[PDB]
Amino acid sequence: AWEIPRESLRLEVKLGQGCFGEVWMGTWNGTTRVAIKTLKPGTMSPEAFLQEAQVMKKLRHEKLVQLYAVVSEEPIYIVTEYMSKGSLLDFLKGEMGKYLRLPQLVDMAAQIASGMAYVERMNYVHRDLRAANILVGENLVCKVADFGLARLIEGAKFPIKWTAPEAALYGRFTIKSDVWSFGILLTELTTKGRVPYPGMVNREVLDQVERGYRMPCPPECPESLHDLMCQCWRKDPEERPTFEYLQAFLEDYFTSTEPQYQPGENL
Ligand SMILES: Nc1ncnc2c1ncn2[C@@H]1O[C@H](COP(=O)(O)[C@H](F)P(=O)(O)OP(=O)(O)O)[C@@H](O)[C@H]1O
Ligand SMILES: [Mg+2]
Repeated sequence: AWEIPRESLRLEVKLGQGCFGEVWMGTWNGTTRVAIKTLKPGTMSPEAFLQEAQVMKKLRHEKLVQLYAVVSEEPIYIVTEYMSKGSLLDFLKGEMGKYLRLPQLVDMAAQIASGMAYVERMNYVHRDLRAANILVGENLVCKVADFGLARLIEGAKFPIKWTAPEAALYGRFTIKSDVWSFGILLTELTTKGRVPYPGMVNREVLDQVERGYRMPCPPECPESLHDLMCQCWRKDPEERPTFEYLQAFLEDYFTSTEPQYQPGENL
């Protein structure tokens, strides 16, 4: 139904590759430039590879990478919208990361919060919210991507440095655990793509997170923004803010929260 013929595609350029299979740029019906999330020959079972595409079928928002089409047999493809600027993580680390200041970074955060607020309304969980799974387009447009672990509320593993403790420990994945991940994402944005918890290996991470350790306010980051991070990192998942709140907060940030912001050397 979302199905198309392999005829219609043509995989041109190989952009990355991620161990569950491959990702190419390409065209579709000749007319349209697309991205094609493929699979090298039988990696992970074809139908658990199917269900990222079904998650993407039910979801549609301007701040989510739009599904275009699917090819449900072999070799499988997942045809999606193409984002010219690649992953947010590489963008922050790369050449353009120098020039990004807090107003640009907060606006990127606002967009991501907007996309997740939609996920919130639709009663889904992403379970893998991080800068590496955000895609940038033209005009600094940011969209949430990679719904391989996304599921309706009622495989592989999970990066502990981005995962809420209750989810990493007891498998309790909610929209509130995604809120935790968003808070971690905010540190990625404000540190130009640096790995969270510097010098801390994976379960030094959780054991400290369980003693109540939280990442400190990044250099040149306003404390009001670090306060927002800390709210996203509250031990009780239910004390955590909504993405609806986060979106409005970030959209209005430089008028309501930091009206006297002045540019620094990095932020
Ligand atoms: N819609 C799009 N427009 C433009 N570029 C896109 C794009 N989608 C992906 N890329 C690009 O494909 C690369 C390799 O896949 P990745 O490193 O992302 C990982 F594998 P991915 O998480 O996709 O694989 P998997 O974990 O198996 O789902 C990434 O660097 C990403 O920028
Ligand atoms: Mg990815």
